[PDB]
Amino acid sequence: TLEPSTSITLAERQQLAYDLSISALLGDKIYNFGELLHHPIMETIVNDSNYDWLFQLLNALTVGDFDKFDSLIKVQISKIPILAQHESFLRQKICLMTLIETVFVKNIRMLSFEDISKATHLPKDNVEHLVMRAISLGLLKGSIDQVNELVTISWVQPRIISGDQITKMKDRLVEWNDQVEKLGKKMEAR
Amino acid sequence: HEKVTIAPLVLLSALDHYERTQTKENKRCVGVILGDANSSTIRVTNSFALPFEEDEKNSDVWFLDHNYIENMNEMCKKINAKEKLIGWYHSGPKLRASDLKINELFKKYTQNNPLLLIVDVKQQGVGLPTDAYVAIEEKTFLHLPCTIEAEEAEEIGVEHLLRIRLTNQLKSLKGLQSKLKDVVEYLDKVIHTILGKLQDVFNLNNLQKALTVKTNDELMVIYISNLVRSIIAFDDLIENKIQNKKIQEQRVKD
Amino acid sequence: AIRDEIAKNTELSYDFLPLSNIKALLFFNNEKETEKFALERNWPIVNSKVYFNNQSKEKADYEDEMMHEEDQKTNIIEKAMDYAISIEN
Repeated sequence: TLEPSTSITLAERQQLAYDLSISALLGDKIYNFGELLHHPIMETIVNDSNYDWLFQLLNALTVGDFDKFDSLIKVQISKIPILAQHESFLRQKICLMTLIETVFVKNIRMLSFEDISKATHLPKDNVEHLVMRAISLGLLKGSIDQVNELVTISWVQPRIISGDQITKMKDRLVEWNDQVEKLGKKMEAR
Repeated sequence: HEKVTIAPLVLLSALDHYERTQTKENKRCVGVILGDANSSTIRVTNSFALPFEEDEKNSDVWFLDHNYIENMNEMCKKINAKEKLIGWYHSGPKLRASDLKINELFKKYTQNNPLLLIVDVKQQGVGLPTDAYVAIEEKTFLHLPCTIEAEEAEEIGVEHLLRIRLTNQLKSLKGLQSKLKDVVEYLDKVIHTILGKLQDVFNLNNLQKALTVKTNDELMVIYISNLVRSIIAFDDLIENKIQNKKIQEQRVKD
Repeated sequence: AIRDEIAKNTELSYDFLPLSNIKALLFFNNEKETEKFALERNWPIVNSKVYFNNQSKEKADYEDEMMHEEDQKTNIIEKAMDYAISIEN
C-alpha cells in the first residue's frame, strides 16, 4: 500500500520493515521461504543487528541449521522459542519444498517417507510427527502408508525458478499439436 | 462475473463506423455500446459511434464529447428503455493508456464499471475480432469472455450469409504458439512471477496411468451399435427397394 | 541350430538357470562352451547360473508409430467411419 507513495524516514522505513521482518518470524508462517525480501526492505533492513539474524534467518529460511542460529539466539528471538519448532517446521518444509519442487520431477509426488523424510535430516520419529503432520503442518496433502513407510502426498506446495521447463513446455504441447494435424487433416473438413 | 452477450449489429456497425470514419490504425473508432449490464451475463443490445479524436503522438491528447451520449441516450431511451448504458466500444485492435481516461469517463455514465470493447477492424485473428475490458484496479482491467446470441432476426439475415469436430482441435497450437515465445519474449524482453504461477500447472502430460487404459473399457461398449448403427441400413432399403423394384419392374403389365 | 531355439526356449522357460542345466540342456561337455553362447546370446550370468534379466528385446527401435495406434487409427477409423458416415453422401 505504501508501495506507490508516502515518502517516509528510514527509522520509519527499516524499523517497521524490521518489525515486519520481525513479524516474518512472529509470522512463520505458511512459509516463506522467499518474499518481499526481494522488495527494498533489504538494505534498508539488512545491514545488521537483528537484521543480521533477520538476514541470517532468511539464511535459516534456506539453510535451516539450528545452531547456525540457535547459536545466534539472544532474548528477542528466544523470546519466542517456538521458532525452534518453526525451524523444524522450516527445515522439513524448507527441505520439502525443493524436495517437492524438483527431486521427482517426473510427475512429482511420492517422497515416502522415512529416509526421504530423514533426508530432511530431521529424524524419523519426528517424521512420525512433522512429516506425519501435513495440514497438521498447516500445509501438506496426501497420506501415510505406515507399513511401507510411504508418504502419500498431493499438492499444497507452491514454488519458483526459470529457464528450464520453459523450452520443454511448447515441445510436447506442439508435439501432439503438429502430430495431431495428421489426424487433424480432413475430419470435419471432409 | 458479468461476462457478456455480443451483438453482431454492434460489431458490423462499429466496423462501418471504422469504415465510415475512415479510421486507420493511427486511430481507433470509438463509441457507446448498449445493453443492460446487471446480470452475471451482461447483454449488449446496441452501440453507437462517439465522434472522437485520438492522438498517440501525445497519448493523453485525444478528443471526445459526452454530449452525444447526452443527446444519444435520450433518444435511445425514448427509442428503448432497455438501452441503458452498459459501457462503450472502440476500434482497437489493442489498448492505449488513453483508454483509462476514456474508461472512467463512462464510469460517470454507467451503473457498474463500464465496459471497454476492442474490435479488430481487420477481423484478423480468431474467434472474436474482439475484446471487451472492464477496469478493475495498481489498476486492473479485465476481459471476461463473451459471445453472440440470437439475435435470430439477425441470424436470419445472417442465414442469408455463409452459404462436427475438427476445428475443436485446430487451436491446438495457438496459445502454445505464443506461450513459450511469450516466455522467451519476457525472458528476452527483460533480457514476472505470474509466469512461474503459470508453471506449476504445467505438471498438471506424461501423467498417463493404467487409469488411461480404462478409456477403451468405455470405448468398448461405445462401439456396440456400430453394426446396429448401420444394421438397419444392413436390413431394409434394397430389400424393399428390390421388392419395390420387383413391384415396379414386374409392374410392366401392358 | 537346434540349441539356439532351446536357448530361447530356456530363455522363455527360465530367467535364472544353473550353468549345469543349460549345459545339460545344450548337451555340452564344457560349460564355457555354453558360456560363450550365453554371452554370445548376451545372457546375464553369475557364477554357475545363466540368468535372464531381460528374456527379450523389448523396445528396440522399429515396430513403432503403429499400435500404439489407439485413437489415431481409430480416429481415422472414426474419421473413416465418419466418412463411411460422410462419404455415405
